[PDB]
Formats: sequence, structure tokens, C-alpha cells
Amino acid sequence: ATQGVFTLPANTRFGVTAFANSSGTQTVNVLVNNETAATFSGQSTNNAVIGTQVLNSGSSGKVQVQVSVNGRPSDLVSAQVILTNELNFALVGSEDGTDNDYNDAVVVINWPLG
Ligand SMILES: *C(=O)C[C@@H]1O[C@@H](C)[C@@H](O)[C@@H](O)[C@@H]1O
Ligand SMILES: [Ca+2]
Ligand SMILES: [Ca+2]
Ligand SMILES: [Ca+2]
Repeated sequence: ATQGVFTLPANTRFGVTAFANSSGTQTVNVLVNNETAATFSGQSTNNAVIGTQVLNSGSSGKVQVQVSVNGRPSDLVSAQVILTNELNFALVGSEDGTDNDYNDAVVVINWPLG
């Protein structure tokens, strides 16, 4: 199935944060209105926070996460979790290789803010 795609409430602020756990340099693209709105990059095997940003979910609310390592797209896994009918997490893991730990870039989207 498609992974890394989340429908947020439209025109709404959200946080997006990426962590790295791989020998390979991660490039994380966050898309709003179907175009890259933020790019994070780094190289860490100790969960470095390679980027964090506040974005707006855009006209449709559709937010997409894509991850690449040396120009090759990583395989994604994702889910959305809601606590007390109010607090939202959109979660992405990604795999750049063969060990299937899916932590090579980890992305956490959260809303509402403020
Ligand atoms: C290459 O070594 C594979 C790569 O980096 C490792 C250190 C480990 O984090 C693995 O999950 C990642 O795919
Ligand atoms: Ca891996
Ligand atoms: Ca890893
Ligand atoms: Ca608050």
C-alpha cells in the first residue's frame, strides 16, 4: 500500500521532525500541495534530529513524506495515531537497505500545535 501520505485538516499548522539511524546520509522531503515544502538531511547512527519545522497542511490537507539515500528512494512504513480524540501523530519509518529495521530515517508529524 501507499505509505507516508496523511490527510490532515486543511490549512492547518503541523510539526514535522526527522531522526537519522543509518550509515547512509538521509534526505527527507516533506510535501504539501504536492510539492517539496521542507528538506532535512544528515547522517547519524544515534538518532540525530536532522531537521524540524512547522508547516501548513495546504489546500487539501494532504501531507507526504519521501526519503532517499544517495538518490535511491527508501521503502516506507507509516501510521496515524490519535490520543484522547484530540492529539494526532503521523509516523513514518524508512528502510535504505536489507536489515529491515525501518529506522534509517524516522519522521514524526504532530498536530494541533500551539
Ligand atoms: C549499511 O550499513 C546499512 C545501514 O546503516 C547501518 C549502520 C544500519 O543503520 C542499517 O539499518 C542501515 O540500513
Ligand atoms: Ca535499515
Ligand atoms: Ca538503521
Ligand atoms: Ca497547547
